[PDB]
Amino acid sequence: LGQIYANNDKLSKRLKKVWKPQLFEREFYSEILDKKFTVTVTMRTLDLIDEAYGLDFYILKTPKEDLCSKFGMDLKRGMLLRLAR
Amino acid sequence: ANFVSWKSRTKYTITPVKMRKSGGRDHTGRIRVHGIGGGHKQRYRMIDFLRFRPEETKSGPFEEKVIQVRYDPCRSADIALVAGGSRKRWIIATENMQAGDTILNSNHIGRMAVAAREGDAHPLGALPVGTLINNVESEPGRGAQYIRAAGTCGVLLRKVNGTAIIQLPSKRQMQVLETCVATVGRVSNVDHNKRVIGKAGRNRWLGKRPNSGRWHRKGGWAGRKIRPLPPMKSYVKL
Amino acid sequence: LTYFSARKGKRKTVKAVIDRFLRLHCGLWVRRKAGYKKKLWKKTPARKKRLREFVFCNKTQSKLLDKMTTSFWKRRNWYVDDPYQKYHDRTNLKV
Amino acid sequence: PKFPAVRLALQNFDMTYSVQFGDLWPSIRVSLLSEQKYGALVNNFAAWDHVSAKLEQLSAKDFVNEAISHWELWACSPNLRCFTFDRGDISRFPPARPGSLGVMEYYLMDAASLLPVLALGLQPGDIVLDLCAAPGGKTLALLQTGCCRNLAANDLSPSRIARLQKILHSYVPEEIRDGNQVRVTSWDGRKWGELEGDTYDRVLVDVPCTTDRHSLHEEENNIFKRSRKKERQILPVLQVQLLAAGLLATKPGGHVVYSTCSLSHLQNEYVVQGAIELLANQYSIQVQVEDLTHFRRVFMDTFCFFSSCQVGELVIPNLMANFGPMYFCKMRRLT
RNA sequence: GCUAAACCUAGCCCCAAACCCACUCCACCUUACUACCAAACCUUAGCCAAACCAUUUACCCAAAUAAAGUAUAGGCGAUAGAAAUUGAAACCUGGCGCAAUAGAUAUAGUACCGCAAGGGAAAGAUGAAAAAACCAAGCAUAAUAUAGCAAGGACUAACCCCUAUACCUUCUGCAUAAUGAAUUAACUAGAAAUAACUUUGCAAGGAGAGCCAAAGCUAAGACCCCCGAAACCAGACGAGCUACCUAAGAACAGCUAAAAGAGCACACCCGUCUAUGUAGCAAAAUAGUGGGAAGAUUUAUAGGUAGAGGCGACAAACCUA
RNA sequence: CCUCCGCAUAAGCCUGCGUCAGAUACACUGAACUGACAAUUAACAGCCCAAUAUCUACAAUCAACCAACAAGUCAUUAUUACCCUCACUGUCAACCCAACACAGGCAUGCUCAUAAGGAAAGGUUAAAAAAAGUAAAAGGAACUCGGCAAAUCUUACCCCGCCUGUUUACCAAAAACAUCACCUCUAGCAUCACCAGUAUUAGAGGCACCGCCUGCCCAGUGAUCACUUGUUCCUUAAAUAGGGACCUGUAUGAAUGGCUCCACGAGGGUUCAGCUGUCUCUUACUUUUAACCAGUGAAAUUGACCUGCCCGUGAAGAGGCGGGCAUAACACAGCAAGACGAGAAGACCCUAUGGAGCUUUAAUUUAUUAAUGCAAACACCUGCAUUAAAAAUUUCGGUUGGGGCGACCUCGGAGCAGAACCCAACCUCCGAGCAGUACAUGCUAAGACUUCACCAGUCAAAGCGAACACUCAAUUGAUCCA
Ligand SMILES: C[S@@+](CC[C@H](N)C(=O)[O-])C[C@H]1O[C@@H](n2cnc3c(N)ncnc32)[C@H](O)[C@@H]1O
Ligand SMILES: [Mg+2]
Ligand SMILES: [Mg+2]
Ligand SMILES: [Mg+2]
Ligand SMILES: [Mg+2]
Ligand SMILES: [Mg+2]
Ligand SMILES: [Mg+2]
Ligand SMILES: [Mg+2]
Ligand SMILES: [Mg+2]
Ligand SMILES: [Mg+2]
Ligand SMILES: [Mg+2]
Ligand SMILES: [Mg+2]
Ligand SMILES: [Mg+2]
Ligand SMILES: [Mg+2]
Ligand SMILES: [Mg+2]
Ligand SMILES: [Mg+2]
Ligand SMILES: [Mg+2]
Ligand SMILES: [Mg+2]
Ligand SMILES: [Mg+2]
Ligand SMILES: [Mg+2]
Ligand SMILES: [Mg+2]
Ligand SMILES: [Mg+2]
Ligand SMILES: [Mg+2]
Ligand SMILES: [Mg+2]
Ligand SMILES: [Mg+2]
Ligand SMILES: [Mg+2]
Ligand SMILES: [Mg+2]
Ligand SMILES: [Mg+2]
Ligand SMILES: [Mg+2]
Ligand SMILES: [Mg+2]
Ligand SMILES: [Mg+2]
Ligand SMILES: [Mg+2]
Ligand SMILES: [Mg+2]
Ligand SMILES: [Mg+2]
Ligand SMILES: [Mg+2]
Ligand SMILES: [Mg+2]
Ligand SMILES: [Mg+2]
Ligand SMILES: [Mg+2]
Ligand SMILES: [Mg+2]
Ligand SMILES: [Mg+2]
Ligand SMILES: [Mg+2]
Ligand SMILES: [Mg+2]
Ligand SMILES: [Mg+2]
Ligand SMILES: [Mg+2]
Ligand SMILES: [Mg+2]
Ligand SMILES: [Mg+2]
Ligand SMILES: [Mg+2]
Ligand SMILES: [Mg+2]
Ligand SMILES: [Mg+2]
Ligand SMILES: [Mg+2]
Ligand SMILES: [Mg+2]
Repeated sequence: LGQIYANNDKLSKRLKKVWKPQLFEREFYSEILDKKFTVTVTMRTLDLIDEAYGLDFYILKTPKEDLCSKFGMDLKRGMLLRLAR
Repeated sequence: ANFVSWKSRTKYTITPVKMRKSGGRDHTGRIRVHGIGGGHKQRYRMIDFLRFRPEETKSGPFEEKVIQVRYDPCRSADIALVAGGSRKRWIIATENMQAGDTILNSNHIGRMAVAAREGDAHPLGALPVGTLINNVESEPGRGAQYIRAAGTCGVLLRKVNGTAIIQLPSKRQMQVLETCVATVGRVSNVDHNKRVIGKAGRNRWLGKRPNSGRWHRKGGWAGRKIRPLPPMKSYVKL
Repeated sequence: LTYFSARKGKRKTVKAVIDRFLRLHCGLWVRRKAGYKKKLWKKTPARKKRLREFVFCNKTQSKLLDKMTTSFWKRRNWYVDDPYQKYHDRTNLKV
Repeated sequence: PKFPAVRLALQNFDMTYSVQFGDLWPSIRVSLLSEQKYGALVNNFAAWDHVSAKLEQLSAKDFVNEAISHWELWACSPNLRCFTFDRGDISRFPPARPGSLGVMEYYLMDAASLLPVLALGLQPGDIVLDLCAAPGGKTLALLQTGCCRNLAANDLSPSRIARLQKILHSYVPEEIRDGNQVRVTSWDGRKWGELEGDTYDRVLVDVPCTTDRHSLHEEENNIFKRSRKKERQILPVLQVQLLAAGLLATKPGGHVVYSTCSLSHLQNEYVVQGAIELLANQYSIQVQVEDLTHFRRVFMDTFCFFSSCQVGELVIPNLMANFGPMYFCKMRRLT
């Protein structure tokens, strides 16, 4: 949520502007939990998953401030408990 | 707001159902449609627009007897109570439909085109080309939506390959599958258009509120002026 | 100008004055002639020379500029190679 | 502008010229609104021979040269060369340049404008007057002949006479424009009679007109402006005064030409008739109008003429030969 | 001599310090204070300044100071504005604060006003014990006697005589014009800098780090008002009046009529014209006369539509005078 | 003597004229004021109901004829489950909404004039003016803007609007709006409006019943048909002008304009006859008011006043100033000539770099919506761009009666300061927004002038370098920014 100048010039009108991410429903498999989940993701998180080498690695490695998902934290707790027990 | 639609009935019945007037308002409570409010109280009679509806534990063509042909407040056309087996239902009456008349509903498409009697409902495939039809469905087993106003008749123009071109009363052609069912003939209450309201009071009874007193300049806009043409406007006579 | 800042509660300098004028420590202000870069093709060499000058300001102008600048701009500066170094002090001035 | 001045000109012309010209008016109307055909008058002080060859390459023909040939099947002003394209050709001359000598090769101007100059039968060593010289064109053509011993250029507006100075400098060398050789004045032309009488062999009078061609196109300082409506009304009166003033300055036996740019018989025929009447009564001087039937006949090839004028000759614009309107009347002072 | 006047202390203000509140029982989200049944996160805008306005126009964010109103930013205008770096001493129970028109609005968020959100007062004074003098205005004591801004010069003597065009403020200037004042008491309106000047201290140095300095530096003294719009924006509160609608209701005598958004005409609804009334009975009424009075009628109850909006048989109508 | 009110219910209010005892907007030492005490008793009314399926075409109108249209206000069954009873709450009044014990507002039943409920006159007198009535000789609209009011109860028209209806609550009830009928535009469709609808429909609009007139840019002649023409291609460098195809499944045109006409109207105008105090021309009586007596007791207003007349002065205008004149002092009742009489609310003109509503072809936008294209993604969503709709923010310079059409705003010259400089607004005239010649139209520097400020603008000795700081009255534009 921000402002913009009309034609990229400060002398023009200032307008409210909202940039929204592109959303996709995708299916992911957790081998730690042995379950498939349908989740709303962006391309960023798909790239993050790819570089982490899997969803499980992505969830476990990524701290809370980067994940920015309650479900992500719940997944993390699930996986940590599986590994602990 | 606190608006709840009166259309709550889940089970079909021939009993007139108490209906609530909207006044042209929404669920929100604001007006969406002007010139609606407060006519004579009305009761809704549920209409089975699916003419080929075989009874429970029954299939194939069935026949019905017309019990009565009756005025309906909710629509321009007359309605008919029709009985078959142990079921009574309301349907849209044709131009020439009387009490004691027997009407047939079939799903049978004939290789040889069957003779089209006024009361009967047939698939468009069965019906000959050029027959006046009514109560048509866009999709097979959807239900009648298209020719159901008083004295309205569609024409089956042509039948190609499992498809049929019909002429809607607005002279617009429509593509329909041959399996779709239509009722033969013209709808009841011909010369409904010929009726004379006579006084302002009658429209008020029909639930039509008077038009706004505000004067509007024109229904259509003014043509937008292109860049070189402006000098050609506003010429003053001398 | 801002007599008292909201943040510090201090007098503020008008930055327009700094962009256009030089203060000599003796109290004089130096300026360029207006329109010295403008339409030189239509101007006489004498006029062009008059325009390409660094000129002093009125008493009234100096007083205005003093008020529009803080004390920082009025301090003695010992710049390493200052072209206006000699002009900072007045000599043989009687009243 | 809330109401264009050019629209008033159209309204004014339609009501008066339609009845004046009849079926001819449509043809004139379309020609007036269309683009003006131009003639190139070669500067004699420049390389006349080289320019003539150059313009001949552009498939332009010297009409006046052809006119001189058919003249002898008085004499016209010599040393005048104007190239114009053939009938039905829309070709434009390239913009003029300075020459080797430092004077411009040719002047682009209305060919019909030369006819008053040609009508005036200029002879060597003639003292000549132009009451309304500015902005130029005609007065330039006077100098081109080289028959002018003393030329006087006059115009009420010093703004327009300044433009003449620029034209004179560009085209005519300083040698030719010596002391009293070419005299330029910014004084009133009406009071010219009392200034000097019986001075000039030949006088060219080009009164202010409605400027039919110019009024239809150019909005700025239009005569048909409501602010200038009073000027239009007093214009027929003013025209007579100037023509009379020119006649006073003329020596007896001398010839004047009255040139007007308008189609209006009010500003063409009645002015000439009025001037004669005024001069015959007030000053008791007789003027004889010289017939230009021979003159019109010679120039039929290039210019179409309106053959209904009692006095003078009116050149009407045609879409074939889009030359601006020119009414020239030649007359001699008997006494 | 009446009305009155007078009073000192309830309490409050700013600090400092210290991190606050929270069940007798019973009742209380339904119409709160009623024993007992099938769903929150979401850029503030605008006034204002720029002498218009349209980009822009300080507003806490982790504790002094100094760097510094510097670098920077900005219709490079109005104005906005850092950081690196430096560096911070710790004793609560005090007051050159107010004393009933002050100090809290407060004796109290009460009375009262408003449908609601909301607005919001006033005032008390004995003495150790109540089981003990005079003074504002207004008047009265005590009405008045030719003549005149109300007085002054006077005079034996109040008046008589002579002299004298109320006060404030405004308009280019003028008052006598216009503005403001019934009168009394209380309350009610000039806030700060640079630079200069004056008086000290020290002096090529001054200053209790920073800053200035070609007699300057340090310190002190000494200059910058009050009341008033129509507006604009944000968040609430309003359809118990009224506009329209929804749900389920009610009312309409009598007479003529082939029988009706018919006629006469009650009740009922409205408000044509006149008169009365005009601080009224009434912030729109009364009396007469009128228009309609089975209907596009009138009306009770409950519900709905909300201001960048609603609603409208468009009158810019109505949306709590 | 009045009753256009009453009694009850609903709604609202909440102890608000019961008893006892006290002090004390006419008053009773009594009040509805203060304190204490007492009271409205359920049958009326409120407060209801086990579940799951399932049933319910046929108004009402004395419901019978007859006639409809706007199509309507009340119905169950099958199976399971089920045994305890009369609880709780409203019940008063002279009452509510209007700041009041307010000529107002206020639903229903019964009474349609009362069986119920009330009192217009504090006492007097009989002035004026004012208000409401009654009666009036002779005349009968002569009154007046107008038959307004009153009396009498009336005809024939004209204009406007078809009509009933609606509108500015609180100055406009109308010719305005709506309205049947007609016409135009838009839409081929389901589960929250339109609509449980479907082109004889629905929405957005125009006009205003009916009735009568008003209707072609469909390709031209010639004898449905040939042929140039219109439209598209190709040849042609490309054209001119030639080669080929089509115009033959149909078209109607006006949200166009006029014209009478029946009924109707608190519409605007005219008129017949009567009629009446409207008037000639006013009078008499009654009531209210009034004035006086007794009680209670406001408001606007007020610089102070010991508050006269005539003439003059103050650009008009004086109670108060000047010159004359007048003049014991005090009530009460009339009056409206003056006190630019008093209170708001106006209307007119002007001003503000003060607002707001409306409109657009004002400027700045497209944040929003809709569509499109390109990316992403494998139709939706997201990002970017474009196009429209819908709005949003902001403004509307100065001179010229005021308004329309015009003119003007900067610089130079003249009338124009007779003679240093400056200075004649407004007006009456003229002109300027260049141009030409150099190409040292290079550099630098004493001293000066100056359009009354500033900013700008002007002249110039000497010197360096060259050579042997141009003409012209104006001929012009700061900062920022690029
Ligand atoms: C139509 S122009 C002449 C055309 C010109 N000779 C040409 O050919 O281009 C007339 C001129 O006469 C001038 N003029 C008008 N009145 C005048 C008078 N009284 N005395 C002199 N010249 C006058 C006008 O100002 C104008 O420039
Ligand atoms: Mg319906
Ligand atoms: Mg309308
Ligand atoms: Mg501002
Ligand atoms: Mg207090
Ligand atoms: Mg207080
Ligand atoms: Mg006293
Ligand atoms: Mg005296
Ligand atoms: Mg006053
Ligand atoms: Mg409501
Ligand atoms: Mg309501
Ligand atoms: Mg209803
Ligand atoms: Mg009746
Ligand atoms: Mg009726
Ligand atoms: Mg009636
Ligand atoms: Mg209404
Ligand atoms: Mg209107
Ligand atoms: Mg209006
Ligand atoms: Mg209000
Ligand atoms: Mg009591
Ligand atoms: Mg009971
Ligand atoms: Mg009684
Ligand atoms: Mg009484
Ligand atoms: Mg009395
Ligand atoms: Mg009387
Ligand atoms: Mg009488
Ligand atoms: Mg009369
Ligand atoms: Mg009469
Ligand atoms: Mg009279
Ligand atoms: Mg009357
Ligand atoms: Mg009488
Ligand atoms: Mg009507
Ligand atoms: Mg009616
Ligand atoms: Mg009516
Ligand atoms: Mg009304
Ligand atoms: Mg009104
Ligand atoms: Mg009215
Ligand atoms: Mg109308
Ligand atoms: Mg009426
Ligand atoms: Mg009295
Ligand atoms: Mg009394
Ligand atoms: Mg008072
Ligand atoms: Mg007087
Ligand atoms: Mg006097
Ligand atoms: Mg009196
Ligand atoms: Mg006075
Ligand atoms: Mg403004
Ligand atoms: Mg503003
Ligand atoms: Mg000066
Ligand atoms: Mg001046
Ligand atoms: Mg020299």
